[PDB]
Amino acid sequence: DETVAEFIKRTILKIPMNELTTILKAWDFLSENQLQTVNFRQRKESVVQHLIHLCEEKRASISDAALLDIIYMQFHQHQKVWEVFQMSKGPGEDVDLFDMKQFKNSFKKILQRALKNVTVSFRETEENAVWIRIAWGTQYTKPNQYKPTYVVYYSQTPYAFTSSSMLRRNTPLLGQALTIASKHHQIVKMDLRSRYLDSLKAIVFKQYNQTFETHNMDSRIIHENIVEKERVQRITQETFGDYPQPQLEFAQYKLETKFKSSILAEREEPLRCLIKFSSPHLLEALKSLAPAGIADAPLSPLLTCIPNKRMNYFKIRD
Amino acid sequence: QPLSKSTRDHLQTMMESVIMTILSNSIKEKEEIQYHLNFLKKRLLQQCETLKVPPKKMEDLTNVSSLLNMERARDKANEEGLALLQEE
Amino acid sequence: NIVLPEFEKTHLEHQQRIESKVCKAAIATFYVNVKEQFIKMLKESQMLTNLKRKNAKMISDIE
Repeated sequence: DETVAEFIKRTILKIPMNELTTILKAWDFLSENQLQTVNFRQRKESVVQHLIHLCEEKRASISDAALLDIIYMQFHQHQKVWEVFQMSKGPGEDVDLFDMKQFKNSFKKILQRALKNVTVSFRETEENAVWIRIAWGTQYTKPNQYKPTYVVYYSQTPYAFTSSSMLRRNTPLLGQALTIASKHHQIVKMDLRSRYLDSLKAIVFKQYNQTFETHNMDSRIIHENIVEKERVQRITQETFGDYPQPQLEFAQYKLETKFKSSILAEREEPLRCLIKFSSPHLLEALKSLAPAGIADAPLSPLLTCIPNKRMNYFKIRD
Repeated sequence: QPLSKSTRDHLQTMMESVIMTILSNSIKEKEEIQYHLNFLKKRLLQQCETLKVPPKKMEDLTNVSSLLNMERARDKANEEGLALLQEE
Repeated sequence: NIVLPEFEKTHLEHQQRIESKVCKAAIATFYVNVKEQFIKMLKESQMLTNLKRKNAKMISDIE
């Protein structure tokens, strides 16, 4: 139909021209002999129109477009905000025997019996990763191809990543489907949201630190307070380590603590506050605060426990 | 309150169409019968203008069949979904 | 629903003037045609409104 062609055209237009050949090679839908016929030296619009002509000449379904969208999204994976989930199982359950076909069938059937019109697309890729693209819909509307939902699952692990696009009205349904298909008992949402998927992967699996130990100049200038400088350097090195820090860009704190300082001495109510830290590369600017003289030598634990406690949003009471 | 002009022009164009389709089969006594038809059509339009009816709101009638078909499809889909949910 | 009796008695208030057989036949034909059109239009309007409200009720119930 025309909707499929329009969706394919929009997807191709979204794809950059320099890496277009790689995307089409990875898609592996059109035959190889049909690729060299199109000249990529001309304008982008002419190439896009020619590819639309070729794909319309052949019988193209919506599955191919969904697979192309999945490939593009996993090649970019930085245009959306990702959230994490944690999954828990009973102590009396033995280790599960994971199977691809059973998981796919259960996940498809849960949504097919819950809703009526819904599109599901699967892609199994290396390091044991499963990408699921879901186009939502209901009984009285057709599935929407403009607001998809992306889910990344790791086999035999209690963690799953999701893209926060439109699931806010169907988040419990998605959680139930995930916890039923993979044979788990409870699902919870962790307070960890970020735009970089690799940083979340490193933090959740706590594999960001791989430093392992095994056996296998102007003397006329006098720097005073040198002992303080060496002490603060040692403290910073011990607290923040030496490994490259993961890349984060946001942190949020909520405070409900009392004010203690003559001033508001008789007040018995807390001082409600909300604080946001924003930076292109967090966890590295904070490392340079102590040497710059802006903060004290030992930083507050609320700022040096972001990767250890695996949280991004904090709430503090008295 | 008199009705809107949309239904008035709708009625007048249906009258024009029916007059044309009944005149297409006429062979004898051509011009006087169509003059009388136009006169009675104008008289009916005047009578409708002078009449009173509580107001009602809707849109153009050219999209009745498509809306009815999509409403039937939506009704069937909702009914089957509700039946499945109730059985579950 | 109120203009319908008026348009119904328009028939026999027009019958008292014309007397030609072919004109009478034509009058009756397009009169019954427009009456059928009016009835079908009103029924379609009512059932359209009923279907719309029923669809709204069912979508609310399923959600």
